[PDB]
Amino acid sequence: MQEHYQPAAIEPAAQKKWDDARISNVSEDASKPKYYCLSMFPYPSGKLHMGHVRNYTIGDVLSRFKLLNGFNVMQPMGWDAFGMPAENAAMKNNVAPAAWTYDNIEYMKTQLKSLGFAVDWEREVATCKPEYYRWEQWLFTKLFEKGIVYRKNGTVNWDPVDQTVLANEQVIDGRGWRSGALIEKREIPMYYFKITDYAEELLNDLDKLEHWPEQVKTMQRNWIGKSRGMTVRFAVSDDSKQGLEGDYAKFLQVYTTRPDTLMGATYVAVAAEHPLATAAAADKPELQAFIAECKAGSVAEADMATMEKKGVPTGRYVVNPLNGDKLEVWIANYVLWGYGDGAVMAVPAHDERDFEFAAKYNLPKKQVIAVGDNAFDANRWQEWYGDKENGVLVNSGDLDGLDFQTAFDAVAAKLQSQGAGEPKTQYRLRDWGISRQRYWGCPIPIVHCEKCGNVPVPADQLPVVLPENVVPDGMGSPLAKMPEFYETSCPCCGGAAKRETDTMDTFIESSWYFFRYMSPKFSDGMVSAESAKYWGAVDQYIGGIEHAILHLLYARFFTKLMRDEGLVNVDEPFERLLTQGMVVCETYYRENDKGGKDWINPADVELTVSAVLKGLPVVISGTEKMSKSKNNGVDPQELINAYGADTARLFMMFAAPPEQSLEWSDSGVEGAHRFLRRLWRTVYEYLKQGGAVKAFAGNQDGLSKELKDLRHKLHSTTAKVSDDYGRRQQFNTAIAAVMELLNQYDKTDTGSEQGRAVAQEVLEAAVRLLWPIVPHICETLWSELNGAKLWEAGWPTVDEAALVKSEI
Ligand SMILES: [Mg+2]
Ligand SMILES: [Zn+2]
Repeated sequence: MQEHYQPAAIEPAAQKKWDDARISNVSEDASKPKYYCLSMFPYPSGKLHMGHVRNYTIGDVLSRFKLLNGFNVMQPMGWDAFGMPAENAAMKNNVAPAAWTYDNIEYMKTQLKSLGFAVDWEREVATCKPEYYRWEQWLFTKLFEKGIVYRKNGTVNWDPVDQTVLANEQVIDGRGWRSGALIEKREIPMYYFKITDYAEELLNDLDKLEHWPEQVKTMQRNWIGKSRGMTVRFAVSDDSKQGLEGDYAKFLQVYTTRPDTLMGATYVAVAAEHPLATAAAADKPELQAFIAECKAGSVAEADMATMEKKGVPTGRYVVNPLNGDKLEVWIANYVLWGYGDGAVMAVPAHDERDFEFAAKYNLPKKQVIAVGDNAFDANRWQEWYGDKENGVLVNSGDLDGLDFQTAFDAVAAKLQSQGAGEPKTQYRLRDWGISRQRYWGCPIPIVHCEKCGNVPVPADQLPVVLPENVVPDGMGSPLAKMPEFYETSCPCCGGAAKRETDTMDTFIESSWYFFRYMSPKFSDGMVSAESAKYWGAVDQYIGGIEHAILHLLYARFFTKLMRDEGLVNVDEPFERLLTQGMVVCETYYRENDKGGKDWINPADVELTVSAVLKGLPVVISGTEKMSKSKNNGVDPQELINAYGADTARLFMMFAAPPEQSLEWSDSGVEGAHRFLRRLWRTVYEYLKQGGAVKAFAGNQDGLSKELKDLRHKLHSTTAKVSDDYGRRQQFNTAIAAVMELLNQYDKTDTGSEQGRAVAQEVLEAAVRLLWPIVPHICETLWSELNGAKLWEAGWPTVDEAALVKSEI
């Protein structure tokens, strides 16, 4: 054993030992309890970033911990390979997206290997290989013939200068983000998952996920947005019927979740596209401009609530079916066509959005709910105005004194008796649009035939292979310009036909990859029956916050679809969720000769407090998430090159709890490294003073007080570490506990025969308690202390007798 810790001299050997023993290559072995620990697989962008290293170290700790506790652990790794960055890199570097992607996979796989993650690499998948995406094409065709996938016209944002479609997040003030050209609203046929057929199941089955964070479930519930409400029809006044036809000339239909407040409605609001808006706008240019602006907006969903609410009166009136009030119709930008009837009633006194709308336009506010003796102020919103539980009806004639549910049913009865309304359930959930006008994604397995229509590709002819000899040029998406790809024959009649050229939303690949890991070479289905039955559901899922709502929702949807096809037996894919925190770092800049700032990467400055560009000073600025926005990313490879993998893993687990933001710290990295030196020196000094002995075990009566206190600390530490790994998932406090154990060890005389046995017991436990965090140095130190295989000695046991104190 060398005297000094040299991670370059031990980390390759340790990795080769694990690979040779194949501890991470797992099969469907019913002789051992399974554990499926899954970390969100990476986009092969070119090289790991610090977020990757944090995510997969957290996954590795949990995996290695459960391995030491006797579990058959599958910890798989793969590549979420489709998407825009490969296209972007192709347009910049004149290379093919596939070539760029596979070179990135090869480099990043090496980096992951160098960190010593206990990964079953025989289960590696790459979603851009046809051996993978053929199976989501297969699922598509099966759902398409059932109508769960369907074709329908939808509206997209066309950038005529870049010749491509943009999401609302890539549209700024109505113009494309990169071009600055005004976008054009185009209606084109696209494909959709009928996810709304599964809304009730996707909402109710959340109750099964006892170990999910409550706010993640809450966000799933809000996104599905089930409401139980009331359809209410407002007769159109005789003076307001010009230009209307059909049912729109008889009544205005709305949906409301507060029909108990129908006596307090003071006006109604319709979408820009509602026929009442069209008819009223016919001879009013101000309404035509307002309708045109609503149609031209590109507000993303995540920003819909923060959009300023605006309306225009129409001079058209409708009649409240309960009290006969004539109410004016307004056109408003927050009423969306397609959401229910595209029309709502407004009760400003008891709905805060209506309150602020009415207060802006000085529309009337009518109180119809009372909560105790609380004063109602028509000029100031109070939280109790919206209270649905403790309120009682007022100013409602026949309905006064009723609570929410009784007034709900009485209004239901009144309306139904008049033919003017009925109860109704609605969902905010929209169907899932999967068509993308992009090249580097999974082809959609549809052929368009003028005689046969939209025809699914037969299972025998899957995959529809995406050609990889393609370099996108930025003058439109390549597939629509490649007749050698889209020109084909109809699989139903043999006549001339054309393949669909749109590709699939890349969320599809990540909605089932965790099943594919169970049998990644299986050629007869998405996943083999034996492997799905054994592995079941993911026991632990570790990932980030970005896109989590949709990804979780989509993966739960796909599970229910795959279960209904007889491919899996679980209703839910993920039993536990750990969302890791972002990694943040300081930023640095120098001012421009053009009134702006040039952002400097931390690897290109030296800190004297103050900074200098590698030699004039730079400005040290604020701390924020590492990104290319302000060029403050720290390269994990330089951290590995300078200190080794264990230092990297230890710093990330020590610096903050996994869900907390982790602040980059040079001194913290160095502190992590010095601790590894300490751990190395402690074992080396123990073994230089007499060589290893048998670890103390059994009855400790007759041990000195100081050695009993060390064994108390020892088995108290083991209990704490076990609860931190297995229950709290708080690895930083577990590292500190082992540090406190080593401190007590340092202050304890262990030179006696019983002392050496306790010391051996202390060090044998500590190296095993830390093996999930820093396995290379711990594997190396364990073999100097004990001849058994560490993974067969297993997780350290708590000696409860070491914790019982001597009575008085
Ligand atoms: Mg349960
Ligand atoms: Zn045909």
